[PDB]
Order: sequence, then structure tokens, then C-alpha cells
Amino acid sequence: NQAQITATFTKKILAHLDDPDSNLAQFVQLFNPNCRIIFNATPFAQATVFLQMWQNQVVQTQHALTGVDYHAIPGSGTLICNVNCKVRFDWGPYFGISLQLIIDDRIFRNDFNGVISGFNYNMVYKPE
Amino acid sequence: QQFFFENDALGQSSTDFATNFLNLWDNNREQLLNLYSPQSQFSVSVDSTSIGQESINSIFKTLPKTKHHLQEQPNEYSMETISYPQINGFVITLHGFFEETSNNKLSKKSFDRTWVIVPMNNSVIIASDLLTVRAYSTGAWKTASIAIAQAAGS
Ligand SMILES: [Hg+2]
Repeated sequence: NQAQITATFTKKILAHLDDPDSNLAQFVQLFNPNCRIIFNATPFAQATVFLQMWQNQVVQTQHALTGVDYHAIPGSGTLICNVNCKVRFDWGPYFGISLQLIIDDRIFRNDFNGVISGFNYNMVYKPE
Repeated sequence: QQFFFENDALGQSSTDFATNFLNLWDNNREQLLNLYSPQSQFSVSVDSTSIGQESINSIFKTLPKTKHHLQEQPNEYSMETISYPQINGFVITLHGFFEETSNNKLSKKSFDRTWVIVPMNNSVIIASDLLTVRAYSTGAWKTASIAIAQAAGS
């Protein structure tokens, strides 16, 4: 049950990183007004700045789930996901991405407004 | 308390932690259960390429013996630490490889382990331990620097 809900949202998120249409604003709405985001070792306090950097600097991407774990931490009122993906850029070889996310329970109750407070996105491996 | 955790801007605590954890994880996993509570959680998975001290202990004894090389070959691992405001704790993630032992042989294996920690009693309690074992491969993070690639956000 809860399982699916997550793995899906996980995908929704990946879906956004893949959508080039600078129309993006609702994506930023998945993050609340107080974050913690790291991208390839680089911190970002605002999902805004980050996503700006992304749409503005990153290339066309193609993400594919390949492992999705998670624990809902008691009292915290949230959960944490341990995600794994591969990625292509133009389409070229596949790269390995490790991604942790801290998300709010509310999502399980279909609430999606600003539930991402944790975003640790890091490339772990590349083509041979 | 050898697992005492300060949130130093130097990221040294995160490194001591990962070091001490793995060490025991390689030689005496049992001793790690102290860091787990009735409500702690552990999970493992493998990439297409458990609750409470007891259950957690169970599979801990299951999982193959291993050997990491964090202190000797630092550069072969990357690490990020972020605050976990909601539980007045932190999330430490470690990327790297370890030497895996069933055909009685030694094989390399890459992994990404994520520990959710809540500092306490001049130590820490591991609320969540998410391990993902995967096909060994060179860390896309390496540099000329002989040392762990660190990142911290808050
Ligand atoms: Hg934010």
C-alpha cells in the first residue's frame, strides 16, 4: 500500500528532472520554505536556486528507478527514501545516481505541497 | 560513546562515526546493536546491475562478512551529511566499496549506506539504516585528493 504511493512519487520527482519545459514552478512547490539540498557535492538552501541551476545548466536527462527503499520515522512525521537510478544525457551511456529524500507523511494522505525537505542527489558511477 | 556525535563544520564527526561503525560492522556487528532501539529500522536491497535490535540483529548475522577500507583508501568513498531538523538529528550517507566474501571467494562490491541518526546519551541512536549493495564500480567522485569526498548541508 504505502509502498506504491512512495515509489510513484519517487517517479513523479524523477519525471520533473526530465521535463525540459521551463513551465517547473509547481515542481518547486514540492519543496517547503526551509530545505537541505545537495547536488553532486553542492549545497543549495533554496530549491529555487537549485532548480534554476538545473533548468539553466543541466542537460536533457532520462532517469530510471532501479531500487527504492524507505523508512517512516516515528514522531518525526516524515519518511526517508534511499533511491537508485541510472541516467542518460544526449541518449548516451547510463550513469549511476544515488538519491536520498526526506518526505512528509502528508503525501500518503495525498498531500503534495512542499513535502521534500531532504534532497541528497549524487552521481555514484559512470560508463565503465 | 565512541559514537559521540558533534556536528562540527569540519565533518570530522561524520567521519569518526562512519569509521567506527564500519570497523565494528566488519569485526563485531553484535556490538552495533547498542546503537539500535526498539523502534530502529534496517533495510537492504540489491540493484539491478526489519525492526528492533532483535530482527535487526538477526539479519546482521545473516549478511556476508565484509571488509571496508575507509581509513586506508579514503579517496574510494564519498560522504554527505544533512540535518534532520524534524528529529533533531542528522542523515549520514556513505558511498563506496567493500570486499565481499558464499563461493568462499573475495569480490569487490559498491554500495550506498544511509544512516539516520539522533544524537543522545553522549552518543547516537540509529533511527534508520538503509543499505543498498550494488555491482562494484569506480566512484564517479574521485579526485587527486587522497581523502573522503565530503559534503554537508543544513
Ligand atoms: Hg527550501
